[PDB]
Amino acid sequence: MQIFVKTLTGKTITLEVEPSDTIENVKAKIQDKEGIPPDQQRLIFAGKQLEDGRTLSDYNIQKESTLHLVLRLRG
Amino acid sequence: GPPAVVATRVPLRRPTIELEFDRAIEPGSVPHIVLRADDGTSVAVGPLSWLSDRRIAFAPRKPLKSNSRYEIMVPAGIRSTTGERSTHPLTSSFDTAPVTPPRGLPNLDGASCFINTALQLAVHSSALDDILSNEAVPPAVRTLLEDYDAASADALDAQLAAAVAALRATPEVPDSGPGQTLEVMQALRMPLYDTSSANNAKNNADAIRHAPPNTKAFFLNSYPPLSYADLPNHDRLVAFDYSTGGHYVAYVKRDGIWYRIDDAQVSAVNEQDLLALPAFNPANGSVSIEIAIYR
Ligand code: NA
Repeated sequence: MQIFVKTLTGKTITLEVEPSDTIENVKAKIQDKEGIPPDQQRLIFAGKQLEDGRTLSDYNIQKESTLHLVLRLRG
Repeated sequence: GPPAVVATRVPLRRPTIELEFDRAIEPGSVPHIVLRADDGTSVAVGPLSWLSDRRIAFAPRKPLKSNSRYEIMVPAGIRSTTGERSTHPLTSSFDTAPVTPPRGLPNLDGASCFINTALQLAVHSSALDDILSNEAVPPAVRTLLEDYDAASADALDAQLAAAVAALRATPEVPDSGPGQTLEVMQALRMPLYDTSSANNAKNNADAIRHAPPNTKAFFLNSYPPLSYADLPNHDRLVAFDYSTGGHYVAYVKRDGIWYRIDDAQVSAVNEQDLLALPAFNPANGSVSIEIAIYR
């Protein structure tokens, strides 16, 4: 299924995922596309931070859902 | 009229407090003034010195907590010499936090702004004394936080180098290079309320507003990211971190004045400057404010 990840730079990332994908898996796909390490990513659905050992299904993320990506760059 | 408090003076952990009443007081009618912490805990006071027939000075029997608000409470039943009795307690409030400007913490190793910023927030927090007595926090960090205001330039810089090394040797903090302020807070064992974990909110601001009473430190891990204007309860806000995504500074408040501290550089800043701060950097997508400290 297809999900959309919207960033605060105003980019939409389209991902091909499955309901059983872990959050860590989704961050890995973002890392592949965008070169952002997982530990500098926060993913959000319906106001909630997605946690690394849960699945998309755990949060009721379904086809065509939109997530937000907030970066946490090191300083 | 019944007695009223018309002045309060705190001229430390065991301050002398002066209260002045509108009229002479029957001295026998004020035996158990207390100071109350935000959770209702009462600290008794020692003898009352009668500076005049209507002005008293006293000190708490036990040391008060750092960076904490206390209510001075004069129970109902205080009586004027003219005979009128109060039917409700008389109260006044103060804070134990210092009023001198805060100090810079130089970027000694070149990649420590996240550590310096977190230490600035911790040293302004109501949790400070809990950090200072926490044996899981490295001793060098506790040493630095305990004498931040008093240390000489040389002592502060030595203590800061020792604290940074001790933090870098913890599992939470990177052994070298840049980091995130949360990592340092985890090493300091500072309890944070994660806004995302709120059972009664789906965004950052509402999570803070509807948190359990007396929650003092927040980690802003919901959405959208907050600007300064969006932080609730500005009257009680005393510190927050500010990242550009690549660098951190601290904003800390003492005596009603906000300071921006960029490593060694301390500047006094205006409310207008805080109101102009964005919630995130639109150029890189990185969040501005993740830690908010309230008194
Ligand atoms: Na480390």
